[PDB]
Formats: sequence, structure tokens, C-alpha cells
Amino acid sequence: MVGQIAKEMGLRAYIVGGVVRDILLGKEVWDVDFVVEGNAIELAKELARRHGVNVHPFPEFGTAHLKIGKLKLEFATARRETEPASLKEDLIRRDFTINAMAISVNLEDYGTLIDYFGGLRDLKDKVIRVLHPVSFIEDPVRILRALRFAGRLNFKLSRSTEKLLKQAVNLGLLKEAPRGRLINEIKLALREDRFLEILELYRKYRVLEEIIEGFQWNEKVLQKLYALRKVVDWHALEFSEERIDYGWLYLLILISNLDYERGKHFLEEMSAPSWVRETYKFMKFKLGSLKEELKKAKENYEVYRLLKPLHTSVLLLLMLEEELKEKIKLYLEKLRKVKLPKEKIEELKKGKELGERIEELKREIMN
RNA sequence: GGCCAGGUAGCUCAGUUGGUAGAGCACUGGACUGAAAAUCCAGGUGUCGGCGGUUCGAUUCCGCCCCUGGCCACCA
Repeated sequence: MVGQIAKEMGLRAYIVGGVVRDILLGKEVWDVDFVVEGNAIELAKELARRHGVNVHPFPEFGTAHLKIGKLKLEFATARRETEPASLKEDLIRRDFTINAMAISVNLEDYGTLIDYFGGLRDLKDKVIRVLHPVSFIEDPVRILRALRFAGRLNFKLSRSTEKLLKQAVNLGLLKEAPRGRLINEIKLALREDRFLEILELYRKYRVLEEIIEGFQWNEKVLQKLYALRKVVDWHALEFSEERIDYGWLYLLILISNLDYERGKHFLEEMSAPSWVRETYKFMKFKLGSLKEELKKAKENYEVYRLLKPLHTSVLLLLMLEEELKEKIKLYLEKLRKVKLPKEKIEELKKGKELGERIEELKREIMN
């Protein structure tokens, strides 16, 4: 219908950017971005009115948003900056070549890939490539993005792009950029499954030292990150129904040896989940004594006592220890499995004494 | 879209080591009246958002959604 409405209005609309990339990468997404030559707002309004759905105009931005089923559609007028702008002009202002392509929805040429800068080739050769030298200078946030992309798609930075990147951070543009954009970029990054690789690019190009204050790289933290990777693998393998957000753990490991002030400040800027702040504040002090307690553990019931109150995160942190690993595993796939029949429980009930008694019975079963 | 709170009666508001819920004004009922109100006795003041899960047991622990408000990024 889009090419039809566009036909009627004498306009040209195209699918654009990341979406196109994801399409070419065989990834399906519910968020599609259109670029219209001519008024995009009217296109969106007509579309929404024909499908009979609510529409959300933004006349100052020149863009509109509408949802059809699970599809999320964003229409945007072609512009030359961040006279009518040509498609080519709207594409030239984007970050990397793999993000620089477009696909016509117009009825006559429909299905035709439009590639000006050779984004198809770079996608073909697995290349993260900036459109112009000045790129990272314009938007320093791209610095992270490139890395992020290179991590997820497992692409490589072109020599041009790499040189310009190193030069971009060397000029300290990372500190000058808006804190919010950067922080959000990182928040995106940690949600990747390949986020570890991204951290590797982060360490390689030394961007973390600029954004975080007091952060430095060493071997212990790195090995901790890999051990965390393995633990995450196993946990997300057998216990996968119990999954939580893993990237925050890697973040915690990164900020572990940091001062608590800059740590709480960082988690504050990062708007981390409550369980993340809890796990961090618990890790900063109590964790040592907890480990020392788990070392003194003999009976299984004491282990149950020191463990069960804690969240999954803390346990995943305890799996870092070689000595504690089999113990925590034993706690997970074994130590908690149990129930009690009717008559017995009825006799157990014959206040808090019911709970205490049940605990006495459980510790009677364990040891 | 991420996060933070706030979610408690009809309205306005507190409540942590999980263990049997509260205030101020409206609600019914009766004593009171010619009727009404005040006031007295009292006692409804409630699946403490919705739904699952862990637990003997969840307002609480966790997960997914609902609403409102505020900080935030809002194309790539």
C-alpha cells in the first residue's frame, strides 16, 4: 500500500538504514524506517488512516510514527543536515556504509536496492567503513558505535576508519561528546550477546579510560571477564529459564576495582537496574566475608542459609571461584529440590514457629 | 524506548529482619428524633496494581505486563 499511496502523492519512499542492513543480514525486525522525498507526514497520515490506526505526528522533526500490527513504522522526510533533499543527500549523512543503503517501495522499481557508497560490498567484505574522514569528529559517539557494530556482526574496521578512530580518541573527543549519548551507547552495547568482543574493541582502542573516570585495564579483570563468559554460558545453558541480564555482570567486573564513589556515580549515570546496584554494593564489601564463610561451610544447610537469600547475580559472581564452583552448582541443580506430603505437613502444623520447625526439618533432611 | 519513584479504603497518606494490617472525613445498621443532623456504641473501611513463578506461606524475593509523573536518550 505504501508504494500505492506514494504513487498517488507523486512521492518516493524508501526503506532506509539499519533495517536494510538487517534485511540483508537475514535478520527480521519489527521496526522499519522510511525516507520520503516530499512530505513524509502526509504519507504517514494517509497510511495510518487507510489501515485505520492511530498516528503520531512530529511536524518540527518532519517525521511521524505509526504502528501496524507488530510492525513499528517511522516515516521521515529526506534532509541534508542533522530546498528539498535528495535520497542520496539523506544517505550521505549517515555513519557507516552498511548503514548507508536504501530499498525502494515505489511500485515500479519495487525491490531494488539503492547503494551509492558501496555499502553492499562492505557488507559483503565485512567492513565497518566511515563515509568521510571527518566522520568521528562530527559525532564522537560513532566511535563506540563502530566498535559495537564490529563486535556484533564480527566485522572489521577499514584501515581508513581505524586510523580516523584512533585519531578521534587521541584528540580527546570522547570527553567532549554529550555524556548522555555516550552512556546510552554503552547501555546499548552491554545488551549485545557479543558484548564481550565489543569490550575487547573497547580495550583495544582504549575508549573506556576516557568515558569512565579512574578506569584502567589489567589482566585479572580480563580473565575475570572470560570466566564470567564461561559461567554465563553454562548458566544460560542448563538454567536458561532463570536467565537475567548478563551484560551488567561484565560491567560490574569492569567497575569492581574502581572506587565506590565513581562506581555509584557511574551506575547512577547508567540508570542500572535495582538488582545491579544491590549486587554491586553487596560485592563491594560483604562479598569477601561471604566467600570466607562459604570456605568454612561444612553442612549443606549452612550453604543453603548463606546462599538462598541472595539473588542469581551474586551466585553467578560466586561461581568465579574455582573452589566454590562445584558447591554453587550443587546448590543449584540439587540442594534446592524438595517438597513434603499432606499428612506430614499437617502434623508439622500440628506463628514463626511453623517456619522455624520447617527449617529444622529441612536441615534434618539435608545433613 | 531505558531508568527512577510513586500504586494502601470513596478522597488525601505511613507501613522491611516473609508470620494473621492502620489515620482523618463519606458506608450500612441501631440507640437518639415529629423528621433531619450532630453525637455514642460500634463495626464494611481492603483479593495493599495485574498475572505467573520461588517459598509451608509473597504487599515483600524475582519475571512479564497495566497506569501516572519525572529524569533521559529520541534518525542512524
